Amino acid sequence: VVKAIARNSIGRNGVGAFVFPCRKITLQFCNWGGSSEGMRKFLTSKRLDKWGQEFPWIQFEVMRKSGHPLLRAEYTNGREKVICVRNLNIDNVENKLKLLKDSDGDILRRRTKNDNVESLNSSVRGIWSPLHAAKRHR
Amino acid sequence: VIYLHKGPRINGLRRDPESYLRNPSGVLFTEVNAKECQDKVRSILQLPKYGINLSNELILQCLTHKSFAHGSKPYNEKLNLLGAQFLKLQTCIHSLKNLQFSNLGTKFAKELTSKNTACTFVKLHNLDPFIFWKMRDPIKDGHINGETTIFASVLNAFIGAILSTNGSEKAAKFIQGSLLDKEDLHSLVNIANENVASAKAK
Amino acid sequence: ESELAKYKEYYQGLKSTVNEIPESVASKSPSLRTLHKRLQLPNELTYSTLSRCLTCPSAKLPDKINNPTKGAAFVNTVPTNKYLDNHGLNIMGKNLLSYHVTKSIIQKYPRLPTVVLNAAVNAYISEAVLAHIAKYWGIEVETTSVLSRYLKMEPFEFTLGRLKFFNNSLNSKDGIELITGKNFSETSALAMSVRSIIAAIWAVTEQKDSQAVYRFIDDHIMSRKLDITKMFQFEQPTRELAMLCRREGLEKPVSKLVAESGRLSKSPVFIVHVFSGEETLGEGYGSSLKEAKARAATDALMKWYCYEPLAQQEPVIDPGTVVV
Amino acid sequence: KQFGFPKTQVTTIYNKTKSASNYKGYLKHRDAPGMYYQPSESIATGSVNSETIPRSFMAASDPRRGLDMPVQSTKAKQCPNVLVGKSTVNGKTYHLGPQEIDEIRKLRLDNPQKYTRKFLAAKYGISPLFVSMVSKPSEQHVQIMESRLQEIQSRWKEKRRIAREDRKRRKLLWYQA
Amino acid sequence: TDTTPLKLSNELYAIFKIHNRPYLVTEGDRVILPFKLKQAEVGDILNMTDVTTLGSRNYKLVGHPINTSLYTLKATVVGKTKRAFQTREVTKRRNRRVRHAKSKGDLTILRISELSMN
Repeated sequence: VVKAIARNSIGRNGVGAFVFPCRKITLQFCNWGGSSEGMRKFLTSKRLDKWGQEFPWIQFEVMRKSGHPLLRAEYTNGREKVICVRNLNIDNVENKLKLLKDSDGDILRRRTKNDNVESLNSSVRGIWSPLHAAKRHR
Repeated sequence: VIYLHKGPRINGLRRDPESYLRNPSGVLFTEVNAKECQDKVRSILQLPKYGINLSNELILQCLTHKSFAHGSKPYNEKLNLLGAQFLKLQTCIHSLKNLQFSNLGTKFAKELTSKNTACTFVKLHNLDPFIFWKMRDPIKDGHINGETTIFASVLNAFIGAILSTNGSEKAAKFIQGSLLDKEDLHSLVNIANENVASAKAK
Repeated sequence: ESELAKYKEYYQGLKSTVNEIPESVASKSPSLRTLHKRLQLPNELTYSTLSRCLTCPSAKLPDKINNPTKGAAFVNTVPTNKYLDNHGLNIMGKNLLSYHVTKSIIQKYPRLPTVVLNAAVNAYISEAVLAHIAKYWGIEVETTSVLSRYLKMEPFEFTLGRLKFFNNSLNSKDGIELITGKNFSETSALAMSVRSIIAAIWAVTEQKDSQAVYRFIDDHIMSRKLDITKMFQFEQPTRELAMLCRREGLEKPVSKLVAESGRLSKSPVFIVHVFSGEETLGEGYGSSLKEAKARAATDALMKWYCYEPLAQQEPVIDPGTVVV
Repeated sequence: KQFGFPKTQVTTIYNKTKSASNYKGYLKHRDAPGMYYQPSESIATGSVNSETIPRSFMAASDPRRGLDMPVQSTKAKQCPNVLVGKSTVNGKTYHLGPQEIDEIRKLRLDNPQKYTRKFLAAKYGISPLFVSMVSKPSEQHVQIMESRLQEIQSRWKEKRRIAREDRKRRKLLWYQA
Repeated sequence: TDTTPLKLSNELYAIFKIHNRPYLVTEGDRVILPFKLKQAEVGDILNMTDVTTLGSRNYKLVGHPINTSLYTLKATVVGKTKRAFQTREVTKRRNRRVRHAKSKGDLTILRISELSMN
């Protein structure tokens, strides 16, 4: 007799159709506040339009608040990066925005040496066994 | 001594193979013939029209139910399941055609994809003597034995077999033609309409 | 003038936009556009259609609004048109998912047991999984109130872009759920949305490219990892294997010790192989002899069921599950 | 042997007996370009792999049947039988008629303590399993047996119960694959 | 090169090399390169070229970068990112000056989308 075990599938984003990780970016600035100058300049100066043209799968919100200027991204996995861009020039802000768009949303993490590939798949060759080895030990 | 039991049930005791390899019609499972059954089934289903080609063994499998011979001989279940899935989609697209999306959650559509309707279709086409199954109590009406469900399974099993062998498009075409068609009058749509009318009356 | 009147007319306008989903308004909605670009949806699939797919059925406001004291308030959504919701679409999408996924599974594993197959299908297209997929895509729920939106003075475009159902405000506030039906659940709404999108895609492409929908499904749904070997749970597998052998033209299976080490220890190792004739069917390692024997039988059954033929082979229709 | 590829061990440049875990040596070892036969150093228990499935379970139209990869390394003549029933060693017998069965059933209901399964088996030259299949005992006897089992279980310590639970979990795990 | 068993097999692995760094992969595997890719943006596809070994369970076609024609191996660039920020301190043993060596290396997440014998 055979019975099922209720189990769910694991989504690999890349393999079938690539859904782009960055979904939304919020440009936040202040009209007062000298720290928000470079952000304000960026918003003004035709760069944002070009960016939006380049990346039509990201939505680009533009908000005004009293505090420091902010770049909060929003990713497919549900995580949210928020970069404060206080006192940065236009070009630095743009670089920060580029960095954000590049990111897959996942948390930052220490990797050990050669911790390269991350598989869900069972090994193509088996796992080693001392009884089934080619050269028997002594 | 090799006592093979050949009568009523003794619990645990093995039977003679010929005592459980016969349908309610009474034909031996090994003794089925191409000329006398599978060819007839093909002719009924009009498989030469739609470029269809099923194997004799496949046809036999589609015909036979899990209850026959304790699932020893190859039986329709997975095929049936597949056919049902395809059939429901096919009924939905038909409803959409006749673009509308407000004619799905309705009685007629349900009846079209129903088990009773499928059984009636099977009966009309006269496939009931060919199928292999075991009755619950031989001296009953038919519905008591779970005949209708088996017939529905057979209808869907055929569809699932067609899907497997002859592709999806071909299956869809077959569904449009033999079933789901007003010109035949013993098609699935007509049956569904009749059922609806009966429900209205009652 | 009066602010109530201003609010009322805004609400009316919003309701009218919901009823219509006018194409220009839908186009203006940035969230919809970004969703469209993200999924690489066809150009024939209009933005109005996409908005509709996000619109769940919500004809009449329910009786549970009368008392927030009983732990529910439905103040976010606005009533929808009877003949312009995601409901018919959703059903069609569900049917498509049930057909195509199942077919793909059968192609992959033509002998897979019925229960196991059903479980696999569920895994591929369960409601929770579908909801997760929708979240990943970026189908956000209209959590904000109508009044709040009016106060902010946001356009109707944004509302159209968001997912719209009777989402209960104060659903789990103070740690109190109300346990309402499927018609007020977020997960269900998200599932409907993903099915509705699929249905919309099908509607637009069917005449031009019939298999476009199915390749979209393959890309999104069938691309997900599922190890079918983890799905099984046998009971008395040796008996089942013997039955299978009887059914086919195979000799009776017997288990035999291939290799052995550490007998008379806490953790031995016994390798046993279930032979049918000289051919080995299943290989089974174990701490005990019995365990090893069991494992060999389970391995044999796995090899029987999870046999995946090549695409170049002619179709393999299995002879049903091994009824023990 | 369909294919005549050269066969290779999973070769290190270092001493494999002393440095089997050293990945660096494996990385270093280059071998000449072409096709090879690296037989797997693994049991084929969990594998759904096509090189692992036996030929009898492959379909008749499968190209893989002809190719020599499900290797019959073991030999059934050399291996000894493990937990094999007496029916499998010396063949199944279908000798008992209906009357004998009816008598057995009568006996079992009458006195399952006197006429136990093993005794019946000894009498009629048949298996205890078959006796069980044939005949139910008196339900009272079954109830008594259940009560005895419950009493035994109660008589356990905490530790023993936990061990039994663990054993049960292990058993369940065996049939997963 | 009779590459028929590899072609037949359902499971199949590759050992492609980016800048002589080997990465053993199947389809669906998620490679994490320890550097910033400049050539490819996110979403771009990489056709792997220096493939050392292509292996089944019991066979492998291994040697100098095996003829690409024989196979396909498409990775997708699924997010440039970084490692976690770390600050190890550098100082001598009777010296109050303690130089902070801040570090936050770049990563590129690839996903092996396609891997098959052509």
